Amino acid sequence: SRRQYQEKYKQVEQYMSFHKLPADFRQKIHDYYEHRYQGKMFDEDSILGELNGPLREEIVNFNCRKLVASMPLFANADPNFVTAMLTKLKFEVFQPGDYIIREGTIGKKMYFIQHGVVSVLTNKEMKLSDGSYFGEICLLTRGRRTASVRADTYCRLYSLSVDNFNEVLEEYPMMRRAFETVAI
Amino acid sequence: SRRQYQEKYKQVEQYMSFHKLPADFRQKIHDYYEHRYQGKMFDEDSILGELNGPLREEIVNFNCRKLVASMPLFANADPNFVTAMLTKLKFEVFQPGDYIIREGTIGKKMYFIQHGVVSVLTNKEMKLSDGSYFGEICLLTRGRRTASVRADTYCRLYSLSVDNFNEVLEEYPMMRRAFETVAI
Amino acid sequence: SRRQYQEKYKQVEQYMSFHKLPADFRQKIHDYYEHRYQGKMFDEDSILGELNGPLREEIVNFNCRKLVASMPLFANADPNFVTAMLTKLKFEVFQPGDYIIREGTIGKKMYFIQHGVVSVLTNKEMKLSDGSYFGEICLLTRGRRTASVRADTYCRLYSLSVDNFNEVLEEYPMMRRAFETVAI
Amino acid sequence: SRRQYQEKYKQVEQYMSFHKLPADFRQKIHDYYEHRYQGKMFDEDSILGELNGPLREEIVNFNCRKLVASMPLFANADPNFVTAMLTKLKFEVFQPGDYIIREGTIGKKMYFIQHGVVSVLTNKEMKLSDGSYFGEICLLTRGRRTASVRADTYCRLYSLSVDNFNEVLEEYPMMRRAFETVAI
Ligand SMILES: [Br-]
Ligand SMILES: [Br-]
Ligand SMILES: [Br-]
Ligand SMILES: [Br-]
Ligand SMILES: [Br-]
Ligand SMILES: [Br-]
Ligand SMILES: [Br-]
Ligand SMILES: [Br-]
Ligand SMILES: [Br-]
Ligand SMILES: [Br-]
Ligand SMILES: [Br-]
Ligand SMILES: [Br-]
Ligand SMILES: [Br-]
Ligand SMILES: [Br-]
Ligand SMILES: [Br-]
Ligand SMILES: [Br-]
Ligand SMILES: [Br-]
Ligand SMILES: [Br-]
Ligand SMILES: [Br-]
Ligand SMILES: [Br-]
Repeated sequence: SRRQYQEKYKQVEQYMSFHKLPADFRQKIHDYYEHRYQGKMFDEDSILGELNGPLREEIVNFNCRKLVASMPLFANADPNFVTAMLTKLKFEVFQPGDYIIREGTIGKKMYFIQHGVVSVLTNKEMKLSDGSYFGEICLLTRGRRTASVRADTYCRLYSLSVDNFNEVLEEYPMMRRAFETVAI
Repeated sequence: SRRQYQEKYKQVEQYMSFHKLPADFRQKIHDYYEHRYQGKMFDEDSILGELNGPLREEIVNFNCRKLVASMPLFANADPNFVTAMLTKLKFEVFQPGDYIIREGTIGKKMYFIQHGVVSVLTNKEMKLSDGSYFGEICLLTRGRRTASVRADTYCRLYSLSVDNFNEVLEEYPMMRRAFETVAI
Repeated sequence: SRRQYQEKYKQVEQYMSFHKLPADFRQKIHDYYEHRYQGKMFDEDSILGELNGPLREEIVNFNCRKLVASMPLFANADPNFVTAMLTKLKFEVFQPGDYIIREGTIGKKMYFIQHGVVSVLTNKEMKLSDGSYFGEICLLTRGRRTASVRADTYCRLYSLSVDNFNEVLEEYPMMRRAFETVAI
Repeated sequence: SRRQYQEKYKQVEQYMSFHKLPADFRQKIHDYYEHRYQGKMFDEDSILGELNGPLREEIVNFNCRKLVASMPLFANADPNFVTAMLTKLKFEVFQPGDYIIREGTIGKKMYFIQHGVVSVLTNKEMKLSDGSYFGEICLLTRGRRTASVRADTYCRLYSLSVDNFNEVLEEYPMMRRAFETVAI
């Protein structure tokens, strides 16, 4: 459990040292691991692959209980739509200053905010926090990123690929409007 | 052998504890592992990948000897059709109350019952047990699940994906009628 | 090295015991491992992935030196055609009585004989040994297996998938005739 | 760290011995490992998979700082184009005499020179060193390799697949001209 973490990070330390990365850079990497993994590390994909559909769906719904509550997207949504969304989400942690999205680039994923603050820059800046999502526009229109999104504070986010976005909207077509009104 | 199981489950215990899952939930997970793996755990895909075609086909035919005997589907079927089916099946264990299939959703797999009882709900309920299969309709018509299937008792089932379903019917086209009459 | 083998086979022994396979069956599996791996076991794909193109190509050409010499297919062929073929081949070992190919089934691979004897049955039987290949017909015509091929003796064979077969013929189009005359 | 290397190479030694490779060949393999891995070995793909987008992009930009400086390709290029290119590059080491590219074959990748000298042979020979790239022609025209490229000295190169080449040019279409003028 905690042994896996310390061993994995030692390898990371050796990697950074082998490539002679700068001190401050190694400190940034260190902080990332602590914030992201919290001293413990699991082969989740492996543990979840041992379970069945129902169990996996129960675990995701529980782990994301807080996130689902903050999101109006699931305001009064179909519980199965919620599950279809959650099971396809990928947990990611961002650091202050990080460029989550860069304007003019091809977008292949959107983000759901669990906890943290991001600045949307296209024009003047704008703030988005817990509950809200961003990066859905290019997913609907297939165009380029309509803005850059720099991380303001430590951000605990859940991303969704364009493929998974579309696969979920293939099963719940009318839930597409929710994303459209936010972007329209 | 048994060491792999206990080690894998300890990681599972740590995972559940790390995510502060409720007690009763951890008990449900515990029961699943015992029913599904039975105290022993093997990297089957790995062991089978070391063998050859014939050996793998012999093992599947033997391991599923009981299942093949209960199924009328293989009533008087071509032994090679049986093998083509077995090699593509995925063993799964379900718990009482579990939703194996949910009505109105996109279906991507069907199920063959080795041992257990399921309730088919669309209308009044219906029971299906050893030997029978379910979830084939959307696989033939490509529509939505025509009913929900909640697990009544511990169910030891073998699933078949739509792709594998079609791949097998590409090699044994006339065996498609068997599935159709059950659903017609 | 040899430790990896003994450990891997112990897991295999536990697997067979867990599934209560018959004695004679466990003996057949045992003989397979000894003939196929010869007491030593390597993560080849892993070792080869650490090397570069040239090294990997040198190793395959050396390991298959004997096989290339027995094959008229490479009679006076382009050395690069030989390499293109070798790098895509998969080493397989078959036991006496084994059905390598079954008539009327969809074929997805052909075989090159390094050492051993096979019986081609469609009509009366026919024998093929070192140097010769079989199962190319359905690969050229895309039809069904034109015959069954039961292993007569321990067979050390190298298989080639239909995809790899075609990919190699895309780069060496005229080498297709060699396969055609054998099947014509 | 260094333990992983020595253990991995011992397996390599056993592999070479198991296949009775010649002495000089085993010496060539030995030299490759030392030049390529430098006594240390990391599961990079694994370490990088634990990080996030930004961190991974920072690491690649730093590790390839020297390579980016030697390349005119990035003369005054968009920093994001540089990143898009770097993240898709695969580090490879070649030995003196090695055939990196063979004339008349289907090309599926191009190469960027970090350090070393190659001979381009189609006609008389030609030398290319640090900063320059080669093998882009067939990537633009989809034809066959217009020349062979034998490694003159130890070459530390970064390859780019045709798919990744095109994916990067889909996001930075006008950067295609840079490759064209070099090949025109
Ligand atoms: Br946005
Ligand atoms: Br966007
Ligand atoms: Br913060
Ligand atoms: Br955080
Ligand atoms: Br809907
Ligand atoms: Br049904
Ligand atoms: Br259905
Ligand atoms: Br029960
Ligand atoms: Br059970
Ligand atoms: Br049929
Ligand atoms: Br034949
Ligand atoms: Br054939
Ligand atoms: Br024999
Ligand atoms: Br043998
Ligand atoms: Br040719
Ligand atoms: Br060139
Ligand atoms: Br070229
Ligand atoms: Br040199
Ligand atoms: Br070097
Ligand atoms: Br551009």
